[PDB]
Amino acid sequence: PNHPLWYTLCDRYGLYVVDEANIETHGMVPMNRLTDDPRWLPAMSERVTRMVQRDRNHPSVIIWSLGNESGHGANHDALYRWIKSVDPSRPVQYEGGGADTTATDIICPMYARVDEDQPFPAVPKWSIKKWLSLPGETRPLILCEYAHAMGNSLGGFAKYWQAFRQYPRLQGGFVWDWVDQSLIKYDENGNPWSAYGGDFGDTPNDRQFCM
Amino acid sequence: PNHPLWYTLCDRYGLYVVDEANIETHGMVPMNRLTDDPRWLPAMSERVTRMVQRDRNHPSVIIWSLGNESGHGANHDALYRWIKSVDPSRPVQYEGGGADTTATDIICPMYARVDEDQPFPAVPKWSIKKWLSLPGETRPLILCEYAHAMGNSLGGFAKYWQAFRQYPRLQGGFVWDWVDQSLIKYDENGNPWSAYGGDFGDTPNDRQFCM
Ligand code: NA
Ligand code: NA
Ligand code: NA
Ligand code: NA
Repeated sequence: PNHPLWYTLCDRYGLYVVDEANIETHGMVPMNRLTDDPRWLPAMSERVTRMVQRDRNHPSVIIWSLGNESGHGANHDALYRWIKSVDPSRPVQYEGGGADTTATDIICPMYARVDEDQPFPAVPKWSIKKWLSLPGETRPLILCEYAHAMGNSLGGFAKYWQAFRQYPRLQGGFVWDWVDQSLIKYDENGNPWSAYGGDFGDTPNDRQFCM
Repeated sequence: PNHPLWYTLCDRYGLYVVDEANIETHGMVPMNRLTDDPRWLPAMSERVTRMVQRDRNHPSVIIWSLGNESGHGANHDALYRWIKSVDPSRPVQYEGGGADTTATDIICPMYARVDEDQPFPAVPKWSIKKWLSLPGETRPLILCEYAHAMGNSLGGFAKYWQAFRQYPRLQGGFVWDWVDQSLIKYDENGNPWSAYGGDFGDTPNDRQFCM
C-alpha cells in the first residue's frame, strides 16, 4: 500500500489503481512455505484486511491484490474470500503460484510472452494468446508485470499491444517498471552520481537489477 | 451422405468421419432464405433424419453435420436438437451463419486464418486463435474447410499445424479438398484431356474452381 496521498491524486487526476497488500516472500523455498502455513495466516490477514479498511473508499482503486511472489498457499485462498465477502465491488487478483489460481479473478502473469510458451514445471508461463483459451478458462488476462524496461530495453513492446488490441480478453498489463531505483552518491570532488546494488558495500547484492 | 460402402471402408481401415446431410442452399439471397422458412422444414428434416437412421451404427461416423452453406435458420436449430435427442453419442456441427451459432457443438469455420481476422459483417471469420477466446466462448474449434488446395497452393499450411499443436482447443481441420473435379474429354485423335467448368458448353460456369 502506498502513501495515502497517492490514492487521492489518482482519484483526482484519473488513474486506475491496483492496491496491493504488503506481502512478498519471494526468498522462501518453496515460495509458498509461509503463505501455506496457517501459523502465518494472522500476520498475512492483517496486511490484507488493514489495507482494505484504509483504501476501500478511493474510486481510483479498482482491483485488490493479495501481494507479490509468495507462491500459492491456503492463506491466499482464505484472504481472497475475505476480500470478496467484505468488498464485492472490486475484483481480487494475485499472480503467485502460476497466475491463474483459485485466488485470482484475473489471469495476471508476469513476463508471459505474446506467442512463445515457456512451459516451466508447475508454473508455466503460457503465450498470453494461448493462456486465454486453455480448456475451461474464461477469465480476463492482464499482465501484472511485462516488458521489463531494464536499461536498453522494451524490444517487442509493439507485439504486446497488437495482441491486446486484437483479443478482447487480453486487457493490457503493467510495464515493469516506472522509475530506476538508483541512489545518488558523491565522489571525492562532491559531484553526484547514480549508484545501484553493491555500491554501498552491500553484499550479497543484485547490482543493476534495481534499475 | 456418401455411397454406403464408404462408411464400411472407414470403419475397417480406420478414418474418422463427419457425416453430412444433403442440404446446401448457397445460392439463396440471403443464404438462410429457405432454412429459416418453416415450409422448408419438412424437406430439410428428411435429409437429416434419414441420414441418421441409415448411418447411426457406423463407428467411423463420429460427428453429424446439418449440411453446408445454408446460412443459419430456425430449421437448423430444430434439427440440431432432433439429432441431440435421438443420438446423444455424437456431437453435431454446422458452419452456416458464422460457424459458432447455437446449431453447432464445434466452432467449425471455413477458411478462417491462423492470425489474421476477416471481420465480415454478421459472419466474421476471426483468426482461429482469437476465436477460441472470444468472451463466453468455450467450444472446440475444428475447421470444416481450410487450406484451399486450388492449383499451386497450400502456402502457409505449416502455420495452421503449428497453431493446432500449440493450442489444445484448436483440434485441426478438413483440407479443401481431396480430389480435383476435372472431367475427361477427348480430342480429334481420341486423346484424353482434363476439362473443367465451361468445357461442355455449360454457362454460366465457374471455370477451374471445380479443381
Ligand atoms: Na483486448
Ligand atoms: Na528489479
Ligand atoms: Na490442439
Ligand atoms: Na470448388
